[PDB]
Amino acid sequence: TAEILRELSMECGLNNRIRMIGQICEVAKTKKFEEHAVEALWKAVADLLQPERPLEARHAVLALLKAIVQGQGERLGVLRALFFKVIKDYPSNEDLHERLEVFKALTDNGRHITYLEEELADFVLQWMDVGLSSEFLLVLVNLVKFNSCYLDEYIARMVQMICLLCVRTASSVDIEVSLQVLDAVVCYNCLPAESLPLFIVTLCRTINVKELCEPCWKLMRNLLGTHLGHSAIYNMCHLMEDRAYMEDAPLLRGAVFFVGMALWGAHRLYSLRNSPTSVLPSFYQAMACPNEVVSYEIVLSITRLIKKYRKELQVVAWDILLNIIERLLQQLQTLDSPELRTIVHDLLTTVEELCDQNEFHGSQER
Amino acid sequence: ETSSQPALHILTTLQEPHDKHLLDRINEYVGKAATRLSILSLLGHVIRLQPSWKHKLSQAPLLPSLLKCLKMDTDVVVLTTGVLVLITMLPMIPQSGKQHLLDFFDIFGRLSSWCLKKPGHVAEVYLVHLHASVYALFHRLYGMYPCNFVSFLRSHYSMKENLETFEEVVKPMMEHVRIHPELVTGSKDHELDPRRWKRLETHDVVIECAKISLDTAHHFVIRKTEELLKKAKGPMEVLDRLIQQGADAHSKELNKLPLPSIRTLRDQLLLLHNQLLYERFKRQQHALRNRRLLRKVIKAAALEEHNAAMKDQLKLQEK
Amino acid sequence: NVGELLAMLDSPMLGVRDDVTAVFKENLNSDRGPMLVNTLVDYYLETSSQPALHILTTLQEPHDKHLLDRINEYVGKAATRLSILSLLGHVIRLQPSWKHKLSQAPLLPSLLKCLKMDTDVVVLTTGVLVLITMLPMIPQSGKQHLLDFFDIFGRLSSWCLKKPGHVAEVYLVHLHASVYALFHRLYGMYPCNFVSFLRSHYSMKENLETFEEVVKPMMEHVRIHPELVTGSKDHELDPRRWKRLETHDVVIECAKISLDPTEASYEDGYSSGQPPPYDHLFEVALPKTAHHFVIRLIQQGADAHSKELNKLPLPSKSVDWTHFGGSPPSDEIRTLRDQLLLLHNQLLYERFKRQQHALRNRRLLRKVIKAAALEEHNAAMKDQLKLQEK
Repeated sequence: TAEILRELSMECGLNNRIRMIGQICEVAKTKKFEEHAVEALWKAVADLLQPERPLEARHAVLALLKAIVQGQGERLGVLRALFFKVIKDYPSNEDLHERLEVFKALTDNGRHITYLEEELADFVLQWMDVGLSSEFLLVLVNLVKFNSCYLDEYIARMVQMICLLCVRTASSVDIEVSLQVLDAVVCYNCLPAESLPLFIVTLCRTINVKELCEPCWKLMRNLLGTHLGHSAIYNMCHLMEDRAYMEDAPLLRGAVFFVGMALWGAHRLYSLRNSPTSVLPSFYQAMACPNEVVSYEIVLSITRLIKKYRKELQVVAWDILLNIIERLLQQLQTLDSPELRTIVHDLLTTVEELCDQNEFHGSQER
Repeated sequence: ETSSQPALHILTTLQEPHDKHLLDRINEYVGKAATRLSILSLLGHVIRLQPSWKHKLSQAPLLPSLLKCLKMDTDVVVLTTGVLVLITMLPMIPQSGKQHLLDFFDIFGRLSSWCLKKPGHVAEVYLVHLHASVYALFHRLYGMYPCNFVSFLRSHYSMKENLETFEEVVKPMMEHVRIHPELVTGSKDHELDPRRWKRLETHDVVIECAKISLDTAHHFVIRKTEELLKKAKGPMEVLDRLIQQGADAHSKELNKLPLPSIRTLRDQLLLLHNQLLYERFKRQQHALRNRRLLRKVIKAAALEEHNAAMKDQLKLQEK
Repeated sequence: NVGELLAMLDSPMLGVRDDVTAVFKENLNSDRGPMLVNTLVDYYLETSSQPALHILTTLQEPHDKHLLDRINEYVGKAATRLSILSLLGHVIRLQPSWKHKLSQAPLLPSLLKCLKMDTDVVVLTTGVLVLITMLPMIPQSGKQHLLDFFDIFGRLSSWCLKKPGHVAEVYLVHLHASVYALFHRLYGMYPCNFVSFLRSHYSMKENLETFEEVVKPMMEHVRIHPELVTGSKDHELDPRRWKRLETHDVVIECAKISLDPTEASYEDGYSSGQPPPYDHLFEVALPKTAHHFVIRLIQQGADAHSKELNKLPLPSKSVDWTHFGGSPPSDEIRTLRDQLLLLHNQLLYERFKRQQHALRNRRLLRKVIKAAALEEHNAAMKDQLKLQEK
């Protein structure tokens, strides 16, 4: 570096400061800096992070930081803590993209968090509120994937915030990545019981968009297979039952879909010791307010239930399941859809087939 | 009948043969059941004040009578009173270790198992007081007879029938005691020698015990410790410094460069202090990781895995 | 010639440095002869090159044996022992997968040969820091070198008092801090064995002086190890004990006893009327209150004070040759350069404890996940059992 500090320090003009800081950026990512020079360069442009200087100066100094991280890197040591303190305890709040560019280089997209380990826990929340932006959710995926060990007190709050981002954001890729953030929370950590009900609600809401369908089910599988699976099934059932939630059709499409899918769908997860006999009464109240697409999910999921678990459905369960069909038929009058007509007819046709096969063991009278 | 303080002042300063009559009548009233709690309270109050006859407790039948009560009775109030009386007596009659060391250890073990079992027919408050008394007894015994008490702990809590008692009751107490220096310089019979006990007054015994002591039932002893002491007596900075020090150091190197183009020792001193700042920052980070770990293990401590397995066994009503 | 590539290993251009590094890694993979390792070690000794240090520290088999062999060869040779031991410390702290080979390689006997039969306090302090670092990496070496560890502790703790004739007091603050760390390490790892050794070697009439002046203060800083009640002298050295524990677990085992955060941070060790008629006896029964109502301590912080320039023999605290000018006596320059190297190694040791605590912080997450999961799983199984009763 040598005497170039003459042009980097406060004595030289701001335009020339930026010019020479660009010339430093090129050596920062390509030359072996002499020892202690990182903090000397930083001291020469630490005031460039000041609002009176335009955002050009802020970008130039953040580019210097990023280039120093890129080139000198593993020799920063405690200067990693210094740079992360700069990015976190920012003497502004405007720039996010460039600070995130520096942070990505500082942690290799979020997998290498040495010396900044403790303060990263607060930084995650602070940056989330300052912005739940897309690239930051990439970084958050990597953080929970490899470094959840320091977010332990805040996983509850991270889930509570992510539930309320997944409910509302115009950028589709935002939720495409938020599903990955939750996938990390599900697979490389565990969710508090004070967070799980809101996770269930947000997943049930989230699946309703077509591009997100398979990723959302993959996430639901990854959670519903864990120990949380049983509490989750019971919470989904109670979301079907409580009078307060009754009108929420898109939620109930999620709830019907996931419960049926997990217990008796094609990709069933066998750890769930919840009998269909105890779950079908929640499907009862899933139809307390008729709807044109929720009951389509009910009839499809019950179609896989009956066509697969023909024999396990014994008489008390059938007494319930026949009333399920009774509600479906009462709704068939007014839901009117050709697809619903077709699938309900197919369901009753399969019940008839299984009755001829005597695979149906329920009450023939009713 | 009165709890009269002036009468207690008469009793605390008696002389022969009234001295003998007092210890005889206390001993009689400890023998009988009805008078036992009352006279144990009298004994505690009198003994607290270091009576004129303080050294005759070491051989009177009253000490065996108190120890007998503490090994036979089940009244938690009586047991707690007697234990606290005994603890108060030990610095006043430390010579009696040579006679009743095994009885002190038997009382400690018995009431540690009591703290483990917790009979619910008596109040939880009384049992917390009893556990605080057992804690005080552990501390007093370890302070006064370190090698003897450590030998008793090893021989009595390495038995399979008391390891649960150990971990649940005694092992937490071991957190609050240093390693006694007599474990390196002492002996078992050196703690029973009458000469050593005579060379120390009551206060000095207690001071030595305090030298090796430190600081839910643990909440009770902490609170009572702080209350009685009130009666008795009225990292980012390191990082911010090291970056500046590094800037100065690079400035020094920039001053060297003109010379090819005394200060050496100041340069080395600043460089050295820079390394101390690095080491101090590392120590703070290390302490932070540690505090985080204490939190994690606290939240992992709650463990009913046995009950979970039993619920799995009942879940086999799947059969 | 490989020497030309060495000259470019510390090139001013990062591209050239990485070119040399990649070519060297390729050569190390291709050729299993030690020549590359020996050349790297010799070059590092002459340059203290960081990239060369990285190349050395990232080595795997079979060059792990070559690295150990060259390090052992130089550790014996006193003319290079300080530098080669600094290199060995770097190799050790990285915790390569052949960490367990440290229990039997001939390098460890050379290190203990130095720490027991040498006089340079700079080297002895460095070596004690290295040994404290290496002990939790190979705790199974108890049954092989327990009495060697104990005797080194005793010798160097006597050195903390007896003040060798050529040694300025600064080095003895470093050495006392290092021996204090060794005391914590040994007493944590081998409680009953170390207590019995302490009794045997410091009930001695000729060492009670060292005990009172040096070790009793150390004894004030540690709890009673619960293995004095539950452990055995055979148990602590039995490899069946150490097979479960990683390095950080052994570090925390040592931490379980510590009262001093400035060396080792404690963790996961052990845990009538208005008043009752007996209440007034708590006043004289509970330990710290009884001290008052009965009717009548710095070991590693000292090193910090010395480096904070707070207290020492007066020229050794703050002499300054600027008052009449010229150039300093080169002996003073050496004294600070030695003290700087010692503090550098002490810093690296604290970095090691930081890394180990971070690793345990990660492992305890995997523990806590299961813990919390099963905690809810208990009530979940209660619900499942009630449902199956229904």
